[PDB]
Amino acid sequence: MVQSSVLGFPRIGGQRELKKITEAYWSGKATVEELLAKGKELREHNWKLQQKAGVDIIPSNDFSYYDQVLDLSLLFNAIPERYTKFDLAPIDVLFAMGRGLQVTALEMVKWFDSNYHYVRPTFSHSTEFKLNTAAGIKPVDEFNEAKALGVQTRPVILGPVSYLYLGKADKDSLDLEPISLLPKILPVYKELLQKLKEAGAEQVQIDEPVLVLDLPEAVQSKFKEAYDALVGADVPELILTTYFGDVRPNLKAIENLPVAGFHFDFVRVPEQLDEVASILKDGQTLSAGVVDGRNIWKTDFAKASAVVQKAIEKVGKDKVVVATSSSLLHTPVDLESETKLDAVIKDWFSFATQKLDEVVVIAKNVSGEDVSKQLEANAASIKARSESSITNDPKVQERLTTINEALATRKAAFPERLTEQKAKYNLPLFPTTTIGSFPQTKDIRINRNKFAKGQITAEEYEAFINKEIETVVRFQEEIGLDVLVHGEPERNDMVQYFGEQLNGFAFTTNGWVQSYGSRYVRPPIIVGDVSRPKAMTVKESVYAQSITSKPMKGMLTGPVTILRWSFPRDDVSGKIQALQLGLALRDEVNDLEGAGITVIQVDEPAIREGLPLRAGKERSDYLNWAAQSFRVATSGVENSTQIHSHFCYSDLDPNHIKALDADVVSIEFSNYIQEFSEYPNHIGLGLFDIHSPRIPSKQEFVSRIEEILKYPASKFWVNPDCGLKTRGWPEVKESLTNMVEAAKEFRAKY
Ligand SMILES: CN1c2c(nc(N)[nH]c2=O)NC[C@@H]1CNc1ccc(C(=O)N[C@@H](CCC(=O)O)C(=O)O)cc1
Ligand code: MET
Ligand SMILES: [Zn+2]
Repeated sequence: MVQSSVLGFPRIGGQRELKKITEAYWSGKATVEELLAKGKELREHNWKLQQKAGVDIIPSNDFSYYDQVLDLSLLFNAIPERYTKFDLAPIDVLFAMGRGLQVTALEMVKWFDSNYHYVRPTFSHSTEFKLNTAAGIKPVDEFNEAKALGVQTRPVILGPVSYLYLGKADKDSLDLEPISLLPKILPVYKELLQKLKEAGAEQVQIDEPVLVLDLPEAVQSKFKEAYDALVGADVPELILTTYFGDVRPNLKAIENLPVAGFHFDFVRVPEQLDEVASILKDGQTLSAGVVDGRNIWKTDFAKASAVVQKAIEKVGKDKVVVATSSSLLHTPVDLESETKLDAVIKDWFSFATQKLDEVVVIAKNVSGEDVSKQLEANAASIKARSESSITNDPKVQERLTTINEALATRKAAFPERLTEQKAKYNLPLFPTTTIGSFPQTKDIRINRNKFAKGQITAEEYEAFINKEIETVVRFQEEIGLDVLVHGEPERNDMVQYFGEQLNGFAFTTNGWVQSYGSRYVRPPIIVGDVSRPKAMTVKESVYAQSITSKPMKGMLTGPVTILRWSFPRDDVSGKIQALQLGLALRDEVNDLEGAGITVIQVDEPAIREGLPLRAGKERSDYLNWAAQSFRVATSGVENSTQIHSHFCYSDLDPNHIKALDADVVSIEFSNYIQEFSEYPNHIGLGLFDIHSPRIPSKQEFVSRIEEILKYPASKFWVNPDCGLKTRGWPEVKESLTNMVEAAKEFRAKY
């Protein structure tokens, strides 16, 4: 009979219990031991959930108070000195490294192309790798905890190659190649596996996801070295686990490994099956990832089963395992918590708890068990979705056909646009602006709330918001910034604010996923053809513009970001989703401009995140369609309308930037500048860091603009890295005057 397997379970709790206890711990409200007690409770409950569902292979060590990579960093001693001389207990060294100390946290990084973030493994020349008993041995201890409940588990750890390859050298050891520490770390993994074996762990899931990445040959040889060194009689069997993409270009690196088996992701790349199956040795098992670990759609049991059967056919039923494609970390906990969803819609979904039942049902179906009831219920749910008008919008379909060159091209090229814009706005050289969001007051939320419970009227809350915009615009004026923003006080998440106002979307009350730390998101879901029925942002920008003579930036989140930070449709391409969004946002841009908001900025903070993980056709089509969707949203406007675009990734492919043809591009950027020397359009290389205090001076700033001018001055805007939502009013006062005053100097040197 075919076994079922789960690669990881989200640990936040059905009621966000993990957030509340960890936050209460950090803020003094809860003891360390009450923190450990909620932990056990969460693990117990999640193990029990999986046992009761009937999952055969059940993970342990997937739990974490913060980040699983960090947990491994704590466990192997990759713990820089600075964190060590504050007498912090190791759990508190944990929290120091992740979320800093009144010392900066270690770097947060995007975990592949998910919207989960991990803590960078950081390594020095001095780093000595060892297990530490007295800190407890997390994977061993949690494996023992589950065994005592009568639940045998499979520890999950990130393998050595991936762990090293994703870490970076610390400041003090700049010249180090992390890959090179491989001899130094294998012994420690060995010893950990020895101790997991002693405890009674028979199998271990060893994550090597960097196999789905373009790897240098020199890095590929390291799998044979690493795994030759780990496998043995004194250790558990190893299931080398990959997810999120296609391992075929690295197939040679793993075709003669002494591991007991492999896992691959056949949701994201079903087509790799045949090749990866072909290299299985006698005895090695194949874990077939066929229940999506990253999206929330009810699995098609017939198609998933046919994927598993294709593997059975190549390899034999006793050597295949039905699996989630990745850890379920990236999905919400429990659909049954959703109180507001239409039952028709809810019938399309499965969250992490429902996905447990899916891998069990799928395993049974391919085992030969009659599960024809479930298959029929499932087939009925799938058939209903693919017919619903909630997904069939004939107007949007027709509008898609109208997409062409003209529709993604401005009426004139930038040099001609600049003339009409200099006349219309007559901005001074070194124009000063900001990215959109400012610090926010307590009256805000209470006012939002009162209007939500019906306490104040729409024509009470609308005035509370305009006063807050008025406060924000008045401040900028006296400060003397040239192009202004409204502060975004009417706004929640920069995506949900748009999703709620767009057809084709649904929202959850409890669909929470961990983004980083104790900090969670509740992404919108795209269920169908998207359109914009009416004005989303116009009223607030029209009000801010009516109160001042200065040009007011309207403010949009771009189509790629709305797509990437939502759960997408899996029955249509990302691309098609992005272009529907481009067209809906086009209507918004047009209404904005129509209302006299003729400066408009578009934020695409998720452009890099959606980048296909391998270079190739998929990567360059993405850049073409990512750019194309942006241009479809912004190209209907007059030559005197000024289009801005903001980015948070500093290493953003210059050519993608040029491909947008924004009048102005603002980019986080505290050489490369030269790529734009002969590109006409204007650019504000973000001159300073939005994520900390320390208000820089005239010459802090000043040195910058000369150092950047070492790029022509006719094209330079002065602005920070991002919005200031994450800061306070005092530190914002000076920064911005110091910023402006700095600009005024150059400006008044011509
Ligand atoms: C700008 N970022 C961002 C994103 N993804 C989304 N969807 N939204 C974002 O703002 N990815 C990159 C980064 C992630 N950072 C964050 C930062 C804060 C919160 C946050 O404010 N979380 C709150 C609840 C949010 C709410 O109530 O709407 C929390 O306390 O968990 C989420 C993600
Ligand atoms: C995260 S991108 C910038 C978004 C928005 N304009 C802000 O200033 O907050
Ligand atoms: Zn930004």
